[PDB]
Amino acid sequence: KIFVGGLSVNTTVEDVKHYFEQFGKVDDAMLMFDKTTNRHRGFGFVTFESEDIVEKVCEIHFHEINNKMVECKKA
Repeated sequence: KIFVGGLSVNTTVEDVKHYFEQFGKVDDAMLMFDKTTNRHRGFGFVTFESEDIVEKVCEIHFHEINNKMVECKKA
């Protein structure tokens, strides 16, 4: 599975899941938002047997999630 952080607020798994889904089967695409107002950050946990995508999408750092440069890494 891969990992992600920076998931702004209003952001929801449906966001990463649909995002990396086009990047890798992403059979699962979870997301962790900060507690109550802990929207300042948030790390999600996706997973697409397509490591190839996790290979690159995991490097870089400024990803585009719905509207955030969040960072992605092949967890």
